[PDB]
Amino acid sequence: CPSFQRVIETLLMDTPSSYEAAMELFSPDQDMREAGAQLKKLVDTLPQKPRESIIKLMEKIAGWRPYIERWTGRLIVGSPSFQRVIETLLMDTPSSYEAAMELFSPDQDMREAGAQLKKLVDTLPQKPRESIIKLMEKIAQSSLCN
Amino acid sequence: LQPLPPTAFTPNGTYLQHLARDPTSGTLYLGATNFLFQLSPGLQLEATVSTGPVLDSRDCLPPVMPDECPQAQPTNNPNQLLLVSPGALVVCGSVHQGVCEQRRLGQLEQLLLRPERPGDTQYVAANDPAVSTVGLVAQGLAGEPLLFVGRGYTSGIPPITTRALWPPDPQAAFSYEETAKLAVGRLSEYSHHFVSAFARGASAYFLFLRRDLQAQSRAFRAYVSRVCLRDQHYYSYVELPLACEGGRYGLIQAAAVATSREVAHGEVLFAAFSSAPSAAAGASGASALCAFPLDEVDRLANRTRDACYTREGRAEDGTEVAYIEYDVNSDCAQLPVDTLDAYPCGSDHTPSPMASRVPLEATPILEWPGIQLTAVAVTMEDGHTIAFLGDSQGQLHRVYLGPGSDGHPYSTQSIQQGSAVSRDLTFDGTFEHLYVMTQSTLLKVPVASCAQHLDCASCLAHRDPYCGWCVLLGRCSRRSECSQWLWSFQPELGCL
Ligand SMILES: *[C@@H]1O[C@H](CO)[C@@H](O)[C@H](O)[C@H]1NC(C)=O
Repeated sequence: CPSFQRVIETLLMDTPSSYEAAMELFSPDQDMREAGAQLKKLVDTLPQKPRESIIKLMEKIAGWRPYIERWTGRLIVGSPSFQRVIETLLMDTPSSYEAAMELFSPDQDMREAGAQLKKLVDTLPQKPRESIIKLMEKIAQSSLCN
Repeated sequence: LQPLPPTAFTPNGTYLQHLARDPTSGTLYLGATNFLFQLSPGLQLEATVSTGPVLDSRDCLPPVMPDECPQAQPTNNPNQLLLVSPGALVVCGSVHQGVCEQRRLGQLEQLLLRPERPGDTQYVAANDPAVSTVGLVAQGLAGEPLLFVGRGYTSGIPPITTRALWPPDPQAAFSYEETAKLAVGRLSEYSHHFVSAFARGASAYFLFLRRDLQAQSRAFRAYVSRVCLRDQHYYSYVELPLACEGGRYGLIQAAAVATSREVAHGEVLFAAFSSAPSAAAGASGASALCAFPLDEVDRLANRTRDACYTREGRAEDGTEVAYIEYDVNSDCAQLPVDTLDAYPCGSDHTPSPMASRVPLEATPILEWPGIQLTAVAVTMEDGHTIAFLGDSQGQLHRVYLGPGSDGHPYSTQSIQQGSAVSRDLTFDGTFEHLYVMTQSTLLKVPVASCAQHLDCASCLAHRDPYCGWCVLLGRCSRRSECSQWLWSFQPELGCL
């Protein structure tokens, strides 16, 4: 989904304007905008090579189809693997985020890079992380990717 | 591959319109032309009631009297509304301007409540069998049962009304009060067509088509609307457009939440849509199943209410997302943030009736061309969500909605070829059967039939998420019957 990946290109190595504009096209909420801004400031503090290695991880991950999760009755639009990366990064332990990365066979560089992101994301408060989740769910049902 | 249903009920000389199940007893109630039937869970008759035909004319008001209405002739009475309530069956025909009545659960032949001289606030259902009527039973702030009614336009009765089932004066039954209505100016032009009504939490929800007179297209469009389940005005009423693959499948047809032993009413609405008010018939048509979490419906409606009350219909970025619908003299306001908590369901000074410019969007879980879905039920087996979908050609499709699926049905069965499946599809108590209804018959269909494969190999070849090979028993069964079980859908092992 090109228009989602330049949301990712601009998050990790481009200006907050280009990031905010890559996000805006998905018609985000306002909860999603402040939380998207808080994340961008943390992604800014990362040195370049971490981000460059993150982009390769992020885009190596990059299939979407809606299903209903077993036992829970939950609607997921994405893949179980992608959902796992999403929730462990934003709502679970560093160790569980780590194991979700190992699904996509990263090298040592993407590992240590993603571990810094997770360390960083964990400084956000609870509700912004939750908004970033509702934001990625928004992206998948967007009639952009389909 | 599915056997013939084991149990059928087919009324001689009449057509079927609606099915209602009493969950306390499991008793089924059937509304047919000139008939009401009471059925055991094995589809054997307990009671039959004649509701017609009656001396009638749409130009006359009931009581219809020969010397007073000379052009009245015998008129067949197809059933327009059939609902179980805490102490009664609610029954509305299409004759006599859609007046209703209440009958004793378990003793259908016993009339409990029927106004003798109904007035014009008691004409409930569409008095045209072509036009659709939907309803919802719920309790008011004092525990008194209420009837929500969604009534399409007939060739001037509010499209949505909240009517009292047990008013203290029995003659007032089924009437709505002055404000317990959605006041719509141009009924004929909006041309509501109602598909379903359902309650969840503190709200009542309606699914319908109507012309989008506000936009340039004035095209028929799918909506969900929400009203506070006890706000007996329509202060809280808010409409949301519904998009399935962005409106490619424009016409909502049927919808259900998951129902099973594990949950009686799930949180995810599964709606069937068709491309285009009727769907394109035959190969040209196509259908989709779109899932909407009800929590997403509620967030969009909340945001719409919040924008209209406190930001003159604007979202946080200043964009125009909410407005007043149906040409009602009312505008989005800039009320104090305080009023959101003071008036969660609004008041007489809050904007009304509200609507979203922003649609609720969903991606199809299945796109099926050449199929016109008309019926949706959803259940759960061993944690798997399975959809049962009926179509216009009298076919019942079973579909796995879990991860890894690609939307193809794992079984299709012919029920009554060419006859639409009724959207009043519903399960029995144990979720072992589906009650499938067409205009001709009521069939009791087993959700699966694993026992028909006596050998491991055939058990596993005929993939069906209900079924698997029970090694110690040497049967093809549901997991729950296997006191080591090879799931036919994804088998841990083989037969050798
Ligand atoms: C919607 O608003 C109501 C009342 O303001 C609140 O009770 C409910 O939790 C809200 N639901 C969502 C999904 O925001």
